[PDB]
Amino acid sequence: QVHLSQSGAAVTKPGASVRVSCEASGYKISDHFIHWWRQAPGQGLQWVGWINPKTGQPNNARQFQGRVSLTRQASWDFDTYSFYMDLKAVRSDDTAIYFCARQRSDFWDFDVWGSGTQVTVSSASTKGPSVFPLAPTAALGCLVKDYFPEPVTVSWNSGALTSGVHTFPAVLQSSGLYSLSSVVTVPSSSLGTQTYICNVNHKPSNTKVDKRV
Amino acid sequence: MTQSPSSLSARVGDTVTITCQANGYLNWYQQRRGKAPKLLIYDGSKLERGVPARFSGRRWGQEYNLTINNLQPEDVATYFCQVYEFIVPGTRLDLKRTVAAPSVFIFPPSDEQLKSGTASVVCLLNNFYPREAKVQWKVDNALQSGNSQESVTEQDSKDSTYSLSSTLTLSKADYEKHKVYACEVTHQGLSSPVTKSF
Ligand SMILES: *[C@@H]1O[C@H](CO)[C@@H](O)[C@H](O)[C@H]1NC(C)=O
Repeated sequence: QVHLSQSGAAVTKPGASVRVSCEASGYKISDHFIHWWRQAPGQGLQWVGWINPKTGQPNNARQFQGRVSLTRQASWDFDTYSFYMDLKAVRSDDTAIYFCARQRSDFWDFDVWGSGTQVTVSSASTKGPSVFPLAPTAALGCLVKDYFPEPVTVSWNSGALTSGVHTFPAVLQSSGLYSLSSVVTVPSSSLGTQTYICNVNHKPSNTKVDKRV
Repeated sequence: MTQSPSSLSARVGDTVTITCQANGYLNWYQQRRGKAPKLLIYDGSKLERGVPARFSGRRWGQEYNLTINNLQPEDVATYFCQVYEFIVPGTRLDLKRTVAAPSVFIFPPSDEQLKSGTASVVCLLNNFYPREAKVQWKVDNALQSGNSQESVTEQDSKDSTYSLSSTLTLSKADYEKHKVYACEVTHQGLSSPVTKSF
């Protein structure tokens, strides 16, 4: 069926160039324009540009004039097409989710979207997190601090504890690394009795700590 | 060309209307946290295939309405309208539940982290509704007004509440000088601000 598969998350250094990809399949591709959109965290969508799949002709927003390149490579039988968005001279501003979307009609209704690619522009380089405890109905948690890049996963008692757990979304610091928190609530009684163990994994750096609280 | 309001709360079974100021071939999209948009209505009022009939749009002269009948829990999302390259900022929609005061906690810095030169103090606002809350940091009655970040969970799909953490970050040095640390938070379900201290 009609589908747009995008490449996975990219990390980029300031001043460098990043390439996002979209693979179209499942329909008459020559007959519909592909657009790129993007979404900064806590922001609306902004249009980047479009590309004509027959001619290869692109057009983009003036904000990106001279630093974005939309290109196309078709398959032989035309059953599949790859679409690229190359962004060069990247800035802080360029950190966002980038979506590809298929234009259905001549009037810009977008009925099929790719899933999005995260593009993080950052000075830093891969780093495992430092996990510190949030010590004590009662609350307790783990502060998972200064890691890179995202993501990390947090469990309690190896997935054996799930109810009452809140794992917060990561925030970005003046440092340029990310910190989040995982908290869980428990009755004041169960602390002497029960063993509570934050269990963090940050596979891109191959870290996997278990912390008692 | 704006959209109103910026946040809506509704009960299940209710009808909700979102209004767009825009002009042209106008399209409405639903977007779920962390996910791609989904076309609901195109061309002002045509309903996209596979979308439930409880969605409709009508052309209100210069402006356009989106309507959701018999609102449902899957309707919790952000809605926006688009005309060619132009997007209107959007409306968060969440489920209405009884007002619930925040459960507040404060965690001093671990001694383990101080060994690294940085001090983190955390406030936790647990399970409250509606989403709107404000946190402020007091220590020795000094009110800090830089050096703080805040993270908020999504409306919980079990009990319809929100949780919030504010992290105040310090050097090991400044942490030592002052001694007594406090979080103060204000919420609809609290008649007067509450503070936790260490
Ligand atoms: C659209 O919504 C507004 C309120 O948001 C309502 O008062 C108005 O009657 C609606 N307009 C139309 C086209 O019925």
